[PDB]
Amino acid sequence: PSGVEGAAFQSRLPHDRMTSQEAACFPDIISGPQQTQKVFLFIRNRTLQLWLDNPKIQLTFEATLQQLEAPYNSDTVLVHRVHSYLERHGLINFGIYKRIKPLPTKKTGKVIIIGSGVSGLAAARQLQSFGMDVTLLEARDRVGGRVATFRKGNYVADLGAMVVTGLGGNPMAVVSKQVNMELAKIKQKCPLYEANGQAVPKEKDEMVEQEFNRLLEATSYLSHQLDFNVLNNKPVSLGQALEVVIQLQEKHVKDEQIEHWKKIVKTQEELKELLNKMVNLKEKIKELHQQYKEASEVKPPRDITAEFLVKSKHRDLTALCKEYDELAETQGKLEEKLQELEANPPSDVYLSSRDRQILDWHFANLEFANATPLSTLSLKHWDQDDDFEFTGSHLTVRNGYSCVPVALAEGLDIKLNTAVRQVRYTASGCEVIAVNTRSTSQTFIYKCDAVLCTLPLGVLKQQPPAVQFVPPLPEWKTSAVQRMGFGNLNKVVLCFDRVFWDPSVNLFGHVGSTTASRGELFLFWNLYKAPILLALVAGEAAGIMENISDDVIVGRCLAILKGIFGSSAVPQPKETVVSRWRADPWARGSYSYVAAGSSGNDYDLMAQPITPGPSIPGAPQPIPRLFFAGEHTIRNYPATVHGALLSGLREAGRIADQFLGAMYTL
Amino acid sequence: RKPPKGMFLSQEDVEAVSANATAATTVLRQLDMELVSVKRQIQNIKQTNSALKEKLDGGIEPYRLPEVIQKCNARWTTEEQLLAVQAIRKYGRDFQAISDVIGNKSVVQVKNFFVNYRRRFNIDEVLQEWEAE
Ligand SMILES: Cc1cc2c(cc1C)N([C@@](N)(CCc1ccccc1)c1ccccc1)[C@@H]1C(=O)NC(=O)N=C1N2C[C@H](O)[C@H](O)[C@H](O)COP(=O)(O)OP(=O)(O)OC[C@H]1O[C@@H](n2cnc3c(N)ncnc32)[C@H](O)[C@@H]1O
Repeated sequence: PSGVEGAAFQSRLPHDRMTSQEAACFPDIISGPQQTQKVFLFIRNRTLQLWLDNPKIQLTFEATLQQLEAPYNSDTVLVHRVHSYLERHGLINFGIYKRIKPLPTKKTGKVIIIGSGVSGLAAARQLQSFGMDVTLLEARDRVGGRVATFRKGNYVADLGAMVVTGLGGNPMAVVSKQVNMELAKIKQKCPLYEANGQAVPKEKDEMVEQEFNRLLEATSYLSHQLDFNVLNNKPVSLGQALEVVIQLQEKHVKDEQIEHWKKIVKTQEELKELLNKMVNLKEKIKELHQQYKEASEVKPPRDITAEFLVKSKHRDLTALCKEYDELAETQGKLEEKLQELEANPPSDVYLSSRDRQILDWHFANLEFANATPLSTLSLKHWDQDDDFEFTGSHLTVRNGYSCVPVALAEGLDIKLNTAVRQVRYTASGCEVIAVNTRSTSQTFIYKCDAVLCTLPLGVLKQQPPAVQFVPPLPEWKTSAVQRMGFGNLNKVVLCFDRVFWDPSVNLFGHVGSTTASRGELFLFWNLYKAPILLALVAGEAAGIMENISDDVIVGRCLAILKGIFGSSAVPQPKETVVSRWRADPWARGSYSYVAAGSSGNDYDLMAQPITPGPSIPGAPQPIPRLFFAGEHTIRNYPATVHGALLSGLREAGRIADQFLGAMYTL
Repeated sequence: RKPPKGMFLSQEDVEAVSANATAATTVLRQLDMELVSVKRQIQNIKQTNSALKEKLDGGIEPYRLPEVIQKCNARWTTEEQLLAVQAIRKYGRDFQAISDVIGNKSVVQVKNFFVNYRRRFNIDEVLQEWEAE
């Protein structure tokens, strides 16, 4: 899309309809007349367009009304209500822009932000943007969180996030304009290479893949159409479902064979009955001929009864010869009908061991995409966020994704090496107790009106907890923490002195020997100008490989590469790195996934803020004090940088509304 | 609406391969045996039919009687009449067989004969004795 409506799309908003959040902030307009609604919509879309067209400088209310036309620029309170709403909820003036009018002289309200991952940083920028007192508390010695970038010499490789998953309505599209970001496309062509180290014929490569996609669709049918979602009280996983489908496919192959040989026996046993009839005829035909022969020997002149005998037996014989000829006719038909069926059998097997191994690579790839064993993913919900996928090519940040959090971090109160240990929140405010990660006994206390928690799910998951909530988190929130899945997937960074691979190919796969080992070093990325190859450990393998030394891992890595490119084409890597996300204290995993028994709804539960009980009993209902942003809070973009980013923007908005009030609903 | 093509799943089948832990490999074994059970029995009857085919070796060529193309005639010779009466006693109403026996009488001439000499050759009695067999 393009024009005014393009901007709406680029902002993940229906161009021709008011959103639920708009209905909230403009209850008058939406309940109003269709004409009004359309005026509003244009204003919104237009303002968005403007910001988008040039997202490196702040867009003010004046600068906006400047560009509006009649009849639209008549009502300037509507234009104000709009430009404000949009600014509040980070749809415009978010990220790294140049401020026209420098910040408000004095700050209002104080907010402590836990963690300086993207969600953190994004939210911070916005809050400070709205003139609040903001300090972020980071346990790590760097920003980014799960946006880690390895840098040594000229080698640069992301151990964390590395792909921009399409610019089509991606908030990161905006960000990437604001920051010097070299974005390169990814050629999704991926050649496979079996355990032996040789390519998989374009023949099979496709026959397997297509079968894969089919199997998936099948699970989806199985789920929605057959309602196969609860088995033995436990929620059905994608794994179980995929197994059931495969078994049922193997069953069909046998059902086919059975009833085809069953076809043969019926014909073979028909042929039998006919031969039996034919033998018992050639039997009488033999004897009957003898009798006619004997009757012919009676030399004439013969009386009539003896003449009749000859004539009789003659008739009778040709009659029985008539039959046998016709039965020999039938024989020939049934005899070829048997070569018919033995010419084209149904398929021998559903999948060979060579097939089933390549299918496993596809399964591993899907396990890579969800950072989890397919046996954990919810059958019904695992893909619920499918529809919100961006349009366009997937891209790589060529100069390391870290450049983004770093760019966001500029001009923010960030306490690195500070591990939040306890969050206390009460009707009157919150105090946060953190320690110094280096000398752990050195204790910090932070007082604030509001705490925004961007703690990774895996962290909120820890038992015993790495962070205490005082008072405890309400059971509805803790259940949502238990229910939701938090997966794992690790990278091996291999830095060589020369490109020994196919430079025209971005990614190539390796096919493991087992189901059990399918994700072990199953995929390789060549992305950078530099001679760097990146190898992925996914699925069940990911968690296991963390208990294996780097050398052993880089070993298995060089092994596979030699096996594919030549035992002497593959040098020793000058530098190597191996991620261990599940091991990492400030992650306890990679990103979230919809576990079986969870839903998209849990993600909403994650975002819902916490309101403390009252201090003095019978005092008014307190304000909400504790707030949650982060990749695990955004139902529609889980497990992504933009998803985080957006959640941050979201919370900032909500907090600002909470503590700076609504100036824009009058 | 319907499962993908080259993909087979019915409600009934799903419940069958899930009923317990190994219902999967149970059902896939019953078919594995059931296939061999039939596959063996194919060869068994292939053996039977092979042997029966060798009995029928030589066809029926030592038993084939040459062609007797003789022109259908109008006249009823005393001889032909006698052949007829006897054929009736042996064939009853099969006018085709009776016609074949005499050799030069049309299937209808036979039926005519049946009515012509009906009383003179007591074809009544002659036919009811054929029925007595
Ligand atoms: C891990 C991992 C993740 C991502 C990728 C790879 C890996 C390895 N890849 C990919 N997965 C995408 C996978 C994929 C690609 C293509 C098709 C399908 C799927 C990837 C993997 C391999 C190859 C390429 C890409 C991506 C990518 O390419 N693109 C993307 O957009 N996101 C990708 N993701 C997910 C995103 O990276 C994540 O959603 C996003 O970065 C999360 O931002 P947060 O919500 O702000 O959480 P935080 O933890 O960053 O910050 C919280 C802070 O809190 C601190 N803190 C903690 N405790 C304490 C304490 N007590 N006291 C005080 N502080 C404490 C912590 O130390 C920390 O600083």
